[PDB]
Amino acid sequence: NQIDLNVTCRYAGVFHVEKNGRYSISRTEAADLCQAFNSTLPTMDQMKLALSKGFETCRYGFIEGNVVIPRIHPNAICAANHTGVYILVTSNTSHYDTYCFNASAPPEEDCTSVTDLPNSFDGPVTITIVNRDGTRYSKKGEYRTHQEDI
Ligand SMILES: CC(C)NC(=O)N(C)[C@@H]1CCS(=O)(=O)C1
Repeated sequence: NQIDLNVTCRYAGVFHVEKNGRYSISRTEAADLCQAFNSTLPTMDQMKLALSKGFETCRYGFIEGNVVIPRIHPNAICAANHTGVYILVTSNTSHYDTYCFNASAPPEEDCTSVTDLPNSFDGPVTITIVNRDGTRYSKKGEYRTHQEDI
């Protein structure tokens, strides 16, 4: 019973979380997952400020109200070569990665590693935070409050 959560640098408190190395998070699960990091789904304004500080990914993820990819450098295989906060318009499917926003993080680029999952609750799952540099933090718990996400 294990879940891997790959996380990034934070930019103005905004970071990306990928579950189990594939697009696998529902919108309800995303809100619960950010809550386990004492975080919330970013607003569009918070994501645009993060982009301006250097944030970009090549993966779709939830924010409040939309599914997006922040892009700085045009790349043909990331958001169809667009720059800015690219918004997903048409998709058949419901599961993506997520973005989270931690208001207590540093104001600009914070590329230190994540070493805690502070607000997870008691549960049976081994949850492992995987940083881009490979460093890991694991703890037994749960963060999903909706049965359909388990
Ligand atoms: C170039 C990017 C996609 N590579 C990347 O993120 N990785 C190789 C991951 C670092 C930690 S891991 O989760 O074990 C695999």
